Amino acid sequence: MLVKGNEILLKAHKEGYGVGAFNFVNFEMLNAIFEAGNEENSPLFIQASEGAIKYMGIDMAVGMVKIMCERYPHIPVALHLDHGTTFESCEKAVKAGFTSVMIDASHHAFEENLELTSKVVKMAHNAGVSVEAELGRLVLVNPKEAEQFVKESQVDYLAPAIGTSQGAFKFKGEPKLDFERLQEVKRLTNIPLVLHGASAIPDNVRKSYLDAGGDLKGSKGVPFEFLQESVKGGINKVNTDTDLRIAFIAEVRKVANEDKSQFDLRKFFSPAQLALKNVVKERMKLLGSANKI
Amino acid sequence: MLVKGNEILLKAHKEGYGVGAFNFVNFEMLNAIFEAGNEENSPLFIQASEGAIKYMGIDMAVGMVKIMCERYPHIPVALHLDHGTTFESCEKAVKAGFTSVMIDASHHAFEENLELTSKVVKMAHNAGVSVEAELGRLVLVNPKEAEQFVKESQVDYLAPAIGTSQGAFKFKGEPKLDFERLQEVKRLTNIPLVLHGASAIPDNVRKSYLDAGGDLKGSKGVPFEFLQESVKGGINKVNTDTDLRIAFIAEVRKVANEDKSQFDLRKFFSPAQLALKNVVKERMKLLGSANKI
Ligand SMILES: O=C(COP(=O)(O)O)[C@@H](O)[C@H](O)[C@H](O)COP(=O)(O)O
Ligand SMILES: O=C(COP(=O)(O)O)[C@@H](O)[C@H](O)[C@H](O)COP(=O)(O)O
Ligand code: NA
Ligand code: NA
Ligand SMILES: [Zn+2]
Ligand SMILES: [Zn+2]
Ligand SMILES: [Zn+2]
Ligand SMILES: [Zn+2]
Repeated sequence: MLVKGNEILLKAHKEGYGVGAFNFVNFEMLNAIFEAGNEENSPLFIQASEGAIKYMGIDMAVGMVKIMCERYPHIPVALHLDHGTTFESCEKAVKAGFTSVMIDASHHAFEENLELTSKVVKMAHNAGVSVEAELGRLVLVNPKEAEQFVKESQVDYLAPAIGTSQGAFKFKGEPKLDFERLQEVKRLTNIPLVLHGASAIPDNVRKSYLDAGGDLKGSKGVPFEFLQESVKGGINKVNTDTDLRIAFIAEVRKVANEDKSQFDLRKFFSPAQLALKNVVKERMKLLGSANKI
Repeated sequence: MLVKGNEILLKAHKEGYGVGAFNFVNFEMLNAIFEAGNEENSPLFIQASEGAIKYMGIDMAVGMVKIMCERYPHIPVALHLDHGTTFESCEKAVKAGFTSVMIDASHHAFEENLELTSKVVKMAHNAGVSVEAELGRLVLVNPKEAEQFVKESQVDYLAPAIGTSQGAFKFKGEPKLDFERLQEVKRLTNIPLVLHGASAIPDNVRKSYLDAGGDLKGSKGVPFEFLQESVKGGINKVNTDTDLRIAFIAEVRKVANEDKSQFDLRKFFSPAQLALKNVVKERMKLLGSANKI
């Protein structure tokens, strides 16, 4: 069922596994994510960015997820506002029915980040909603700051900057993350931690995309082994979007290329859903949330 | 708000205009249709085929429409099962919350078509749901059969075969419809009538599809002038799907062609929604449902 984000992530925290947090922008993405969770017996974090909310309308974002939760009532599901940029945005999400909200104030100095995060936490906790915040920038997280930040804000989960970035072009050269910083943050905070920019761009997905005429010039994601290492270090929420988009659009491009007469939307989007679903299923197995319901 | 189909079509029948009945398979199609109705101040028939229902799930088909109706509460909307093939399918749609259902038994002889239609009508009317049926095959409709069929079945609206067919390839030669049969059916039945296979393939939609590399070899739709003549002859519900698909997919193909690095779904589907919306807006103006709220 639809539950507070902490319900899912406190379990992952105590049992030492990662829960993928999968972005969606429409029905096809959401359906494929849910079918993956059903097939792998995995809890689900479903997340929508501010741009996704603008595209769908917040009423449709929440409404579609509630329909899907009722279709699969045995699956723990949290609905999460990804990268909220203002208090008002987080408050709108709480009022619409999100069960987790993130406030990204990491571009501010410690004191202002803490102040704004604490304001969001007070509002969200009063409504029974869990909160994510972010600390560090690509300087990276100061683990002693993270300790005090969590103690004072009462935030439920923290995204500490350890070297990732969003999108398909994460590393100019070889992938590298600061796992020692991660472990120190985990030791001092003892809460669930969040990894942003965690797409892997797997080889099969990249190939599917390029074969269909797409270009991913110099793309590089987080290797599978780094994702496993981050879970071993205490990451419990693993934000994943780019991998889903590439796998989905590769199949759309393929249909467009191979039948110029095809205009049935379902003939484009059924194979796209399948490819997205498979990415999610594999990721749930990799992160350790499979068979955890 | 969401209303019985007959509420919308009795008005169209009395006032002599046509209401487009627009198919959808996902959120993007549905959103564009509703924005068109909002912008043209037009009532909406929103329809889902059995295949569309399988693709979305009936819970999502109804649920998304209910969200959209709440977003635009001033627009009269009927939610219609298009081309139900069995009593049980129509019954499932009634139970899920559809406000209009169609049973297509036109491939049976008169007596069996009438029997099955009557069974659907009894079930749907008991639940406050309107019913569409079909008579004739591309032998065309016998107006005297239509008279008896409507009287005995109590069906709310009838689709009489006058020469259309579904899809992009409607006429091997010149477009021809039997407007005399139409007028006789209307005179004898005095109920709202339905035109199936009513896409026009407008020149600008065809051009966009071809400019993006698509193939529509041999395609031919119902001319705008024939749609207007049909309305003058008593057509009140105008089933439209192909035009929407072509306009939408033309823009998807265009985005794929012009940026091989693009994999944000919203960048494909925002222009696709706009093109679909514009087809619907123009069609609402052509059929006379604009400014009828
Ligand atoms: O960390 C993220 C995903 O990382 P990724 O790019 O998949 O490695 C998400 O939380 C992003 O913030 C989200 O994908 C941004 O979405 P939009 O703002 O483009 O909708
Ligand atoms: O008459 C119709 C549309 O006509 P069109 O092809 O747009 O001229 C609809 O009622 C069709 O029955 C519907 O488009 C079929 O949809 P699917 O069965 O392919 O979903
Ligand atoms: Na987030
Ligand atoms: Na119909
Ligand atoms: Zn950030
Ligand atoms: Zn971030
Ligand atoms: Zn038919
Ligand atoms: Zn038909």
